[PDB]
Order: sequence, then C-alpha cells, then structure tokens
Amino acid sequence: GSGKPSGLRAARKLRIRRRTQRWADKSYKKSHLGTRWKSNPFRGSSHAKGIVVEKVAIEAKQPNSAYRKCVRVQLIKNGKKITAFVPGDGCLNFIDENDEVLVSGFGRSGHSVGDLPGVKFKVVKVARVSLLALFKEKKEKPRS
Amino acid sequence: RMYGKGKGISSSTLPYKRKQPSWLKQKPSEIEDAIIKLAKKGQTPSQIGATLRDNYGIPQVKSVTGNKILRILRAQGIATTIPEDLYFLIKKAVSMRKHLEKNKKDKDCKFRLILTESKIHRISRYYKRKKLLPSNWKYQSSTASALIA
Amino acid sequence: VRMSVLADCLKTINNAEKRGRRQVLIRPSSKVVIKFLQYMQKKGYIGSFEIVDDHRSGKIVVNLLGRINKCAVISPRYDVKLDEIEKIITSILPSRLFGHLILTTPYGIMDHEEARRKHTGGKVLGFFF
RNA sequence: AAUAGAUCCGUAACUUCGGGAAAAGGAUUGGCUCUGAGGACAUUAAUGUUAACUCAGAACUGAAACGGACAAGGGGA
RNA sequence: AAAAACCGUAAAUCCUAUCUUUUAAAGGAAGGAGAAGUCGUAACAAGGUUUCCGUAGGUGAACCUGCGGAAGGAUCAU
RNA sequence: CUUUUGAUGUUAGGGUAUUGGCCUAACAUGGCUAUGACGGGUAACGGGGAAUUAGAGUUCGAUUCCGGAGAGGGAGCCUGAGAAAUAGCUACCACAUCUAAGGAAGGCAGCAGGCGCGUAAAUUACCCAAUUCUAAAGAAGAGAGGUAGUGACAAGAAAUAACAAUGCAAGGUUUGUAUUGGAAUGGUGGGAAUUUAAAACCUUCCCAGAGUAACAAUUGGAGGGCAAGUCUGGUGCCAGCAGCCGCGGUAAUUCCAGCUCCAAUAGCGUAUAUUAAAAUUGUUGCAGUUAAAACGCUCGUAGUUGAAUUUCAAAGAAUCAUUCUUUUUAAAAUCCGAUUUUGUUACUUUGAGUAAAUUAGAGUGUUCAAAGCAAACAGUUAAAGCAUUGUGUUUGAAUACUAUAGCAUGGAAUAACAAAAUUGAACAAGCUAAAAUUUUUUGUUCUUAUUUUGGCUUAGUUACGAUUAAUAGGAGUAGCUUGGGGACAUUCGUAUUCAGAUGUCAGAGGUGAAAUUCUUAGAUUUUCUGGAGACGAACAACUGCGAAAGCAUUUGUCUAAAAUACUUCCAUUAAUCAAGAACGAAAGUUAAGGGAGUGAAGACGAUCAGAUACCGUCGUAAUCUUAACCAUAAACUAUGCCGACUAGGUGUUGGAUGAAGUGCUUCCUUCAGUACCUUAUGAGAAAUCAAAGUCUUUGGGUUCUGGGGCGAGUAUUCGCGCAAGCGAGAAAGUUAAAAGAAUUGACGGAAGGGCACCACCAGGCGUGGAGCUUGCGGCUUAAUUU
Repeated sequence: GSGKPSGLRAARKLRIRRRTQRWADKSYKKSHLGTRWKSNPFRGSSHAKGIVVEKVAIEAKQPNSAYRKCVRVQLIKNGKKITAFVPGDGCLNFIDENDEVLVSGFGRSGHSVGDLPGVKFKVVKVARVSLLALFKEKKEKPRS
Repeated sequence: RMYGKGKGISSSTLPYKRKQPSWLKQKPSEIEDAIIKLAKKGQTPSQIGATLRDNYGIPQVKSVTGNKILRILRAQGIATTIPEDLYFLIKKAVSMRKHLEKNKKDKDCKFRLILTESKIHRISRYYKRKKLLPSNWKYQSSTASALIA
Repeated sequence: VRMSVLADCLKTINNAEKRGRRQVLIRPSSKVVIKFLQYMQKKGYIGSFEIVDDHRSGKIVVNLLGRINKCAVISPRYDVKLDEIEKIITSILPSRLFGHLILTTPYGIMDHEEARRKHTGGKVLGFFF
C-alpha cells in the first residue's frame, strides 16, 4: 500500500484529510487564522501613521555590540504602542519627540530582523518628509 | 485467518477428474437414499459426507450425482432451518456463555466469546442477505440456549 | 486478499524479468491478464506464453525474452477521455517514441496509440516499456 | 407593606447528579352564548336509549375587571 | 370628509434572559529575553549512584526514593 | 436539530396574477442529520473572469457584462402595465436645515465638490457632435454618455547621438580609442493645414532652432548567495551596516565618504499580501526503526476495497515485407430460400444549447507594437465588368472553449445491479370466463345465438432449468496432537519469620571502614515441633502459548485457540476500518481480609564543606486475596493490518509423508511457527534492513499519524474519573537552528597492552629544619626601569 486510500470512489477521505492537515504548517495557519487582524498592530496594512512618543536605544544581540536607535510610536488607527527602528546613521536626532511618522514593516513580516530584538517596524518618513531623501542626500528639503 | 495470526493452509484439494471414478459401479439413486436415511438418523451434512466417504467409499458426492449434498437434502425438504456453520457457532457461543456465567473471572473466555458472537453476526448477516434465513432473525444472546431447536 | 489479479501478475513478471529467469509462473489467471499478455506479445515484449488449465482458475507460464524493462498496473483504473491521453502518456511513459500505455476501451484492450487511431479512449489499465 | 391560588411558558451559578426549583422571571383568569374531546347499554356491516364533571377552543359583554370577599411564598448576590 | 372601533401589517422604546467581542483589577502563577548575580552538580565518560519511561511520595534547587518496565547500555557471548 | 409561536404531510377553505403552510381550521406525527443537520466565522454579493501556471494545482474576482440586493436604519402605502419606488408619500429611531418660536423643510452608496477616516484614490470643467433612451418622437432633454483637466495604477513604441582624418593601442595596412568638423535630427518657441460640438492632442507643412549637443539619467549595489574593488581617507564593538550567513576593538574588500566598477534603466528601490520556488500539504506526488510522526491491543458499524467463470473465432480486397478494410458463425419474433430487434447504469464516442467582453486562434503593415475590426483594388481622372446609356468592384468580421450536472447518441472492453431452486419454467392438447365477425326476435325502441382471438383449470413434450470449489474465508472431522492460553478447586517444596523446646557461652549484625541495632534476662549459632504469609530457583533455552498486557509446583474439572491431515460441508460469506466496544503491566484510589520478606513516607547511624542522597538499622502505606475503579508505560521488534513476488545456509518448535539402525529410534520431503549467518548490478543519509526490497522505471487494498525549535501537551472549554488524573487541545510571544547518522581528534573516578630514576621498586644523596648570598611576588616608593 501507500498509506492513503487509492479507491476510485475515495475522494471524500482524501479531501477531508488534506483539509485537516493543511492546518499543520505555519504559513497556512498564519494566513488563514483570523487572529492576525487582532494581533498585528497594522491590521493587515502595509504601512501606518503614528505619533512619536519617545526615542530609545536598544541593545544588539550578544555576538554584536551596538545601541540601535529606535522610537516608540502610538499608532493613530488604534492607539497601539509599537517600537520602530530608525534607519540611517544620524537620523535619530532628525526626528522630534512628538512628530508624526509613517512606519512600515521591517522586511520579515512579523519577525525580528538582524541583531535587533523585538523590533518589527521601521520608520520611512517623518513630518511627511522621507528619511531617505533627508539623510542619504539632502536632495529633499530639510525638516519642515 | 479471520482472527489471530497464522495462515494455516491445510485443506483438502479435489482431484482433477471431475467425473465419477471409473471403478465405482454404484448408482446415484441409492446414494441419495443413503444420504436421506443418514440425515434422518441425524447428522450435519459435513459429517454426512465424511461418513459417506469413509464407510461407503463414494468420494465427492457431487461426482456421483450431479449436485451437492445440501442441495439434495433441501430438495427432499428435510434440511434444517439454520445452516451448519451458524448452528455450530451458536452452539459454541452458548457453551462458553454458560461457562462464563459460573466463571466470570475468565477474561480470556470473555474475549473469545466476543469474537465468536462477532462471527455469528457476520455469518447471519450473510445468510439473511440470502433468502435462506428469515429477515427478522437476530440472535439475541438470551434465548440462544434453546434456539438450537 | 488479492484484490487485483492483474497487479500481482504484472509485479511477478517484472520481478522475474529483473531476475532474468526467462520463464515465469503467474498463478491467478484471468481473461483480462490473458488479453494484457497477448497485447504485450503482439507488441513483442514477451515470447509465447501458455496457460495451464486446472479446474481452479488456472495458471500461466510465460516465456521471457529479457526485453521488457518495466511493466506495471495503474490502480485505480482512472477513466480517460480521448483528450488527455497525451496528458497522461507524457507523465507515465519514458518517451513517446517507444513504450505503451494500456487502455481498456469500449472496443477492447489496446494501447494509447491505436486508441487514438480508432478514437474512444477508455479506462486505464497499465503500461509496459 | 409588597404576589401569594391555579393554568401555560421560562428557569442560572453550583452540585454529592439526587437537587438547586415555587429559582429568577413572564402571561392568563369574570359573566354569557356556543363549539370540540373523553363512556355505558341491542338489533339484524348499520339504527336507538342514557350518565359523569373534566379539559380545550371561539364569539360577545363590562368604567380593563375577574385566585374581585375568604384563602394565600417576597426574591436575589 | 373628519372622527372612532376591530382583526391585520407593524416601526420604535423599555424590562428580562442568553450569546458574541473588547476591556479594568488587589493578588496569584507561568513563559521568553538580558546581564560577569547567588547556591549547588542533575545530564553528557561506568559523568563518578548507568540513563530513560509510567506512577506515587519526599526535598531549597537541580533532584532523591519505592514498584513495574526499556536499552536509546556499560552486556549481541559456556 | 425542527415541532405550543407551521415544523412535515392530508382534507377544506381564504388569499394571490398563478402553484404552494403563503395563511386559517380540523387531523396525523412527521421532516433533516457524521454523505456534517442545526449552529459559529468570513476582513463573503455570485458568475463571466484575473495572477501564477510543464502537468496537476494555489490564490484572487468591490470594480467594463449578466444576475441579486440597497438608497441613514426599519416598517407601511398611493399611482401605475410595471415600484413595497426612495432626486414618490406616511410614521418611528439617529442625525440635521430655516424660523418672527407659531410652524416648515431633508436624505450625494447619481456627477462634481467638502469634512472625517485613513497607507490609500482626480475638475464644484465643456458638450449632447458620436452611442443610446424618453416624449406629444428630425428639431427637446439626458453629470446616461462623450470630450478635455489631474493622473510614473498599469500597458506599448521610443531620445540622451552618428560619421571622416590624423595621435595612441591591438593586427598583417584591419579594429578600439583624444583632438579636431562638417552633416542628420528631434526636444523647444512661433505660424498654418487638419482635427474637434468648440477647444486641446496626434499627424503634416514653413520659420527659427544642439558641441561641455549644460538639451548633463537615475535607482540600487560592489564579502558570499549575486554582477561588480582586500583602491584611498574618516571612525575604531562607537557610529553604524546587514533579508540570511555575518562586518565593525587601527589595513574595515561589508559602516561614513571620494574614485572606479556592476545591474536595471525613464525607470529603480522599500513595505505588506499572494503565486512559483514547495515533491516544505504531496491525486499526480511527501514522510512515519533511529530526524516530527504506527493508536497499548483486538473486535467493530459507517466508509474504502474486493478471486475466477457465461461468444470464442474463422475467412477475403488495398501502402510496405508487414500494416489496413470487408463477410459469416448459436437461438426467439419480421418478411415466399430470403428479407431483421434481441437488460439497466457507470464509463467512453459523437452531436444539439452553447451571450459577449476576456482566452486560444484565422485574416488584416494602427509607420512597428500595445492595438482596432477593419479594409483592399484599377483609376493626373478612364478601361473593363453589367443595363436595356448609367451604374465602383471585391470583401472580413472566422473557428475552438463555455461545467463535473442536464438532452440525444455508437459502444464489443472494464466495473457494478437485475433476474437465478427446500424450486422456477416454456410448448402442445382438452376445459372455463371476455373481445372481434356474422345472423337475427320485433313495433322511434326490447331478444338472442353462431364461428376466430387475448385470459383459468386440467394429461403429455422440452438438451427443461443450479459455473468453479480460490495455496480466499467460515464450519466440520481425526490424532497414547501441541502449548508456562484462561478460570476454579487442590497438592507439594524450600527459604524466611513467629512461638515453643533444645545445647553452649560472649559476642552477633553490618560496613570500604564504622556506627545505629540485638546481646548473661543467653543474642548469633545447632537441632526438633507447630503456625503464617510469600514465592515457585536449579531444569529454563536468542524455547512454547496468548490480541496485547501477560503466562513456569502437582492433580482434577470447565473453557478456548492454533497448526497439521482430510476426494467432509457452505459458497464470496472477505480485507481494513471514524464512531462505538472488550481487554489493558506497575503505581494509585475504595472496601473487606491478609500482613512473612521487601519497603515510596518517616526516624535514626554514617560519609561529606553541606547530604534532606547514594551506604547501614528500623519502619508506615503498598506489595498478596476478594469485589470495584483507574486506562496509563521506553504498553518497544520505537517497525499498523491483509495480499503477491524476490536467496542460499545453519538451527529449533509442532504436525504430516517415505525410507533405513534397533514392535522401538534417525534420515528425506512438506506445512505452519520461530530465530540466526551470509549475500545483494536491492534499499537507505547512514547505522543498518530478507524487509526498512520489488519507489522519479513513483498507483495491490486499507486505517492512523507528522510538517523547524521553544512556548506546550501549557492555557481555556467539553467528556470521563471518588481522586490522582485521562482523552480531545490552542494562542500571544520568542527563536536560526533544534534534530538524525557517521568521520577525525580530544577527553573518561572505561577496558586491555607498552615505555621512562624529569615514574616506582633495591636503595643512596638531598631541599623544605637553622644562618647567610641571590631572583620573583608583595611592602610607602620623585624612582625603587622592565
């Protein structure tokens, strides 16, 4: 045998078995469990606007040694508190204590990225001014 | 094997010759008469064929007369209402139930009784799927003791 | 429980051929396996086989030419329309220059090529190459 | 002081599965005029004689009132 | 024509009950992560009492002990 | 679950445009459901379709078309052919406008537009010219619709040069390459033709109009994956980079910069989601001994799957040597030696209906292409065709798909179902009951009967009528068959222990030492007697039996099983199985009894730094029996069950067969168990495996289970339980490994060997004991340089 029914009239068992077993892998469970809307702060959105609460340095993992400059954001959709990493070298001091900031995922969906522990989001622009256009080169205007 | 293990291929294989053996000058009429008399004296068809082969020297009654022994037994109208195998299974179940009643600590006998009654139910389902056993026949375990008629 | 006699016959033939024993005994003969064998024979994959008839659904002894490299059954017997014959043969057969996929069709047992040539694909039986 | 009879409905936590329980909490109730159901007894499948109060339903009716007096649990955490 | 009554369609409000979702909380008890913290040495070697299972009791902790199992053993073996 | 309150049906009615529990009355108790009813969720309008696709598949579809629904939420209603209409009305709820305060008026999910919400989306523009609708129907309207505006949503085409000479490099006078220096051309500005409802855009024409053609291309990278620098400065575990592995502590190929290079290119990154990758959801097509994963075991219903057997065959024309086409050959009804149908379904073949858009696809130079459905041809202005002089001609807008279900249809194979015997037929003859025909009593009218045929009963005649008996299954029968299978009763043995007695006298137990403990009242020891509970050694095995757990004293009874033998019977009765059921070690629970030995707890004595442990003395529960629970074990061969096939040898258990050492025993063959060894051009990652093989040459049947690790067998709910707990069983968060097998090394309070006075043994001389010199540490060191 093979461990599975092979009858010409055994489609019901195969379909039921596949339907039940599909709940085993992480991907399908993650993408078909309604809990994700309740869990993730973005409610399935790719980006989110929020209000900066305060800046905070976060330790890197043990093999590394760095003080990553992140910020704590109160989202406008739900008022949820999240921590977002501020990319760039000197961009931390270029954001204010109560400025509005647009934030996106960190590139691994709900997973931490790199040596940064527990940070799943990165800011992309502050005071509707892009951090890339504000740090990589001042080709855009400075902070308003 | 239905229960347990072991293939146990022991059986009896009929000879290639399908006709009556040439030496046999016996006549089918007296063969059937003897089979009727022996069944009347009272024996199940299996042992009827057994004593027919052993004492009358007429192997494979189907060769001597062109049909089977239970078939002629029915055609005479004297065949029993419960088939051989079902009757023997019922008898064995009745005996082991009677033993269990006295010795209820015999878990092994309980297990074997369960197996025997499973066989009884399967066999009776088949026999009543055929028309040769009444549709309401059930074999409840209470009156089986006297069910042997 | 033997279920499919044809599956057992083809498995036994395949094993005997891999052993290269030049002669193989197939116990539970049937008309279906006989037709399958003589189709194999007509396509030249086996020699002259001979069925021995007891009164017990007799046996078959087939002469092997060491020339078939895989014969097998397909279970369950899927019903194949004429359209997807080409869909199934490129999945089963090693190549479309040789090899045969055996069908049972309203006009008898035949391979995919002549099933095409006379239309009316049917249920799938097996293959050999 | 608050209902409290009866009928119909509905009844939680907990539980030793027996209860809790009349839990809690709703509706109805008179009079009158009717309708339906529930038995017994003799004659040649059918016709007559005759009894009990008990339920159910419908109209109408009244200063919306009817367990009209009497009698008659307050519940819950 | 107003107006009224009665069946019917029936919005809406309130009471009660149940269900669903979200959420506060003294206290309790977990898990994960961090740091060079304290205490011991449980496992890996026969890990220094072979290890492990189920069950039961005990102890600061790893853990210990009883009963019955397994070798994934440290024995394929007079 | 539904069913008082219509649930299912009947009867009657009412109501409707019509049928209908649609509603009413009476009556009945029905209707749906593990093939998932009834509920719950959906960030669910359905479909035509979209993305991705080798084939399967997976995901999406608010959104051009079709169908549905709604107009803030409900309900009600008028007109009307058509509305439960909402730019119609009425009321309530929520909003909200004007008011002289009395009262009025509202519904952008129509087009614009505004606020709000947000990551997230355009002009309060023009016109009815095209498409089409309404009307009293050329002529009026239409935010339908069309046009333009905003528009890097997507999609297509396509600039940022090209060329000649020297100089340079390469080559036998050929390529690439810094100077010159003239051509070409758009972008752009202007005018126009044209287009258009008007305008704009496109196209076309004419003026201007490129050398640093300043008319300048960017985005992201340069350690690997992955194309491209160990170039130069800055920083120096900081800043930072980095999807992952990682880089960063003075040479940073990785950060920050410059140069250079790479990739894509008017586009290039980022985030989220989705598809392929993913054979990591596996029907095709996964894995389950050890990596995650075979239920403890068996029975068992639903489901899935199921031995063989009924008409085989023969003969003829045509391409290449074959291949391909045609005819008949049993039986019953149809046609005067001939005329013609002979289960059902699945399945398969053909058709019919297949809306378009989309898709595939035929044709067609939109300058190409995306497109679109058009178009093409002669014609400085006329031949020809046809019409009895004028009238252009030729066309294309195909075809396929449109479930799986439904309609029709050819069908031989494969599958099912039907019919088929303690009987069931058919035919012939006679008998009986109706029909057809004919004759016909008889005054707008009454008989009747005759002959043939469809049906009943009764003698006889048919080839009268039943497939094997599966190395499937079940039943049976036989053996001075087998077995530690089970239950009950019964018997024995020794040890231990208790009590009594017995003799003797200093110890006895125990440990690596010891101690706790017993002991002049006589311990330990010797011998005897009686009792008690337990257990059943040695025999005893890579042996037996059992579904597993498990089962070893004798005998008896009861009970079952298996194998073997069978020319015994039945004839598919079978395999595996969610639910469900029986059994289920030990421990544990309940209640009686038992209670020697051992002994979780506990108490001591030791060891140790500590020792609540290992060791020792004692010891409660338990262990045992009975009656109930519990339902779990590394319940393990970590390997589900049934079936087929594939190889030698050594055994061994139980039968059967044949022959021969001596009525007795061995050998041969064989069945069924049960192990082991070798072998694999078998498998596997390997260890290893005769199954874990016959698997990318993938399909015998079937059940269960698994999908990175931790969280976690946790939380919560339900069922079960006296309880302990058992069964079912998440999520958040966190994390780049965890895991399997094997190799080398290293290590081991692992085993076995070997060597050495930096080891020992025969030994001797010494140091450390004293005083002193000297080095180091340390002690306050402008410094006691290090």
